[PDB]
Amino acid sequence: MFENITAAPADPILGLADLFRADERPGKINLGIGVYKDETGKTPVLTSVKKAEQYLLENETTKNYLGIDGIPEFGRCTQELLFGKGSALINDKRARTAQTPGGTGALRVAADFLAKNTSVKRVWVSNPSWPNHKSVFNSAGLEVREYAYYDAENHTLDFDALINSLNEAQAGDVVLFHGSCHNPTGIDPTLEQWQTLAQLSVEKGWLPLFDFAYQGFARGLEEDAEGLRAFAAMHKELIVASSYSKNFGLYNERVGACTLVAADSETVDRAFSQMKAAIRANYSNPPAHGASVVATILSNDALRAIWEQELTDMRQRIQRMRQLFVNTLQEKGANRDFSFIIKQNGMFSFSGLTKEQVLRLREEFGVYAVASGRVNVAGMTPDNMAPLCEAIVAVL
Amino acid sequence: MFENITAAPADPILGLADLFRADERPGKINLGIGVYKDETGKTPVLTSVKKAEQYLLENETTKNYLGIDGIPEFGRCTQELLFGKGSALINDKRARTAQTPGGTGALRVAADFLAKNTSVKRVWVSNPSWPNHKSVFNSAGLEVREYAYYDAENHTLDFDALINSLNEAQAGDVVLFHGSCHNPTGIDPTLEQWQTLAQLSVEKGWLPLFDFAYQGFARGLEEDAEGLRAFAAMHKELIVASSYSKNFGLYNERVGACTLVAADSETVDRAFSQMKAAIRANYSNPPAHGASVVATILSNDALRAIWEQELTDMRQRIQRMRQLFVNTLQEKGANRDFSFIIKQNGMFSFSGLTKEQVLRLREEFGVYAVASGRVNVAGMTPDNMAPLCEAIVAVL
Ligand SMILES: *Cc1c(COP(=O)(O)O)cnc(C)c1O
Ligand SMILES: *Cc1c(COP(=O)(O)O)cnc(C)c1O
Repeated sequence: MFENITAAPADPILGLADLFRADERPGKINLGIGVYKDETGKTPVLTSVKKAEQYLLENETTKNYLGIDGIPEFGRCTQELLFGKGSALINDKRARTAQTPGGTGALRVAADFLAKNTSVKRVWVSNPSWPNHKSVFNSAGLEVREYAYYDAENHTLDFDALINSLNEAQAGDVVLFHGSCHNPTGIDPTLEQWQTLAQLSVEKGWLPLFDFAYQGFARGLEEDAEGLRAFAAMHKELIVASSYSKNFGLYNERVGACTLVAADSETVDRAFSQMKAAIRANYSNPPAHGASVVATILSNDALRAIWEQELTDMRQRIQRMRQLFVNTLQEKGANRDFSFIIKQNGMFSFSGLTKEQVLRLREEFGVYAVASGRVNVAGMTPDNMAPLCEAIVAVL
Repeated sequence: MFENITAAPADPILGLADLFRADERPGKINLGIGVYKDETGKTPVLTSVKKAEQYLLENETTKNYLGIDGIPEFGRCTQELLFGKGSALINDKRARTAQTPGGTGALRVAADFLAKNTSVKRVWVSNPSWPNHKSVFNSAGLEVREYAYYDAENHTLDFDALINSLNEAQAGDVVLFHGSCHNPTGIDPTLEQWQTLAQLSVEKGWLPLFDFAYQGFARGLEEDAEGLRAFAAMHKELIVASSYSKNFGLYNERVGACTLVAADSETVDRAFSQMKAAIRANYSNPPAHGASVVATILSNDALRAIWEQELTDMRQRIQRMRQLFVNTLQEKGANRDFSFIIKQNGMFSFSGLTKEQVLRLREEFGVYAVASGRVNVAGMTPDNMAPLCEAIVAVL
């Protein structure tokens, strides 16, 4: 059977690694993958997680199976973090959440539930968007249509074109929104812009699917949730897939959740059982470690306070590197205004680079950026900040 | 969209929990789920894993993403544990393995790879078999046909009927074999019987898919692998899905692997990339914790020695409870020969009970067994062994 088999192509992001990693070149700079990197260029494990991990080590008595939906406590916390502390969705029992292996596994679990218990056959994903999106949905048999998003000339959210590609989306179709820190543009809708998409969506009969993979990285944990919350106030049904990989630095432990809100308790209970049936057929129940770490930190007021401070530092370091980037460029010799990257948020930014400029840095200079022209700012330090803006003014 | 939605039915195994758990009855006995239980009725975390876990805690420097296939070291070990220390499949580079979220996730990853890169459309699964099998494969779009297996009268492997249901399986179809400790019968083929299925399968053009979820629980770690190894000696292509949940007591951490052997290096490399593409579309990369625990124990000669001793004790306790069961029954008052359960292996056994006897114990007696008449012997202690055989001679 395997004699026919065609080789799979490169993952748009993860293929660059084996080129930096395997580049035997000395003075490199990575700037590719969306994994945070501190002042020293290390991706350390948070202090609050080290503390929750010795705690688990002292207290775990069994490795016995978690429920299909996982740790109850982890469920509750994800809900409060998302909908708010006194949220009516929580009070009316309209939300149900399942712990999943990553934000990607919550996306896929949403995919398989929709693709077999529902009308939907089409998912609208922005242009551009996180590459693996299309691939997850298509794997469920659904098809990916892409509304417009970004003004390649003004480096902003082309709102009009956004609305003007969305009306082609008919009712009972799913529209996918990045909750905060849009991957890869970093451009996010204003609150007014969300209050608008909220009504166009209620009026047009859409099913919103929020991808929350960076809560806390744009402005705050509550601020970054205002859009989802604006949509959750007027829709009776919506789903949200979230990830704790980047905001807790728990990347390789695979922790995320897929919450489903329905019109009421009876419906979300009944719809959740099918979501559960979907999980039981994929991976049987979720991995305990990274989830219990998150449940412990969030449940304990001493540990949680350290966690938010750590998140606040990661956020404040990226916010500082962005400014270091636009200034060093302005000093190294640039005939181009990169001030827009200062207005963008999260770990990523779309430089104004062509696929041939990206290739010119990577070859003649060893600096690595996805062909997309996307550079991870949380991978710039004050130390590498100089050979970086030198390479960029050379290629400009 | 969710107003239509039909409630999902009960999982054949996991629905009984909420009935024992939620049974407010006092003198209970569970006997349902396939999770080991020691002399005290506790599912403790192994000593060798507690030791590997403090080790990870002292040494982990980052929670950064694992490769799509996971921990290399974990890959190598799974191969040697399966194929053997000086195995030619390993030496010729014909094997490739991906770490997955459980044995169930290795089954599913096999499913999705086959269902989209291959000819196969049918999977042969024994009668009976682990319930979730059918459900995983059907989820991939494939269909489940079931060959015969068990002689409900002689409590053995009906070999002839086995062969006589298998010829209907045409070439390019997948036949699924339990490597050791057949769930739920506990009846396993002899080595001669495997050397026979090995040639019928090479002669008929089948694709073997081994489900290894209990290596070490029948006779040993190497002994329990003789069948797979007999098949791997004469087939050029085969896949095997294994789980470390029960044999390392790592249930809720989701650790298993999906190995793929092809005719040669070039083919397995090329076929593996597609397997990888399948993973990247499900859950992005695997969970690190439970896998690194397994890699550490197996890599270290001091830790490994404790691990095998622990496995040896679990194995020897079940082997003793089986004998306690046939003897206590023979003394409590039984007009039936249960000696067959002494000849069966692993955690499970098919009592000779009717769905109405199972229901009679569970109601009038609080003893819980799946309607299947399957009782987990690794859930019997010398303490509960008496009200157990009393209930069974009452219902007989
Ligand atoms: C990182 C990311 C995710 C999910 O990542 P997981 O590692 O699988 O949690 C989802 N969406 C976007 C835009 C992301 O950047
Ligand atoms: C337990 C089991 C598996 C896999 O279980 P995971 O918890 O997902 O590893 C596979 N096959 C059988 C027969 C089993 O009993």
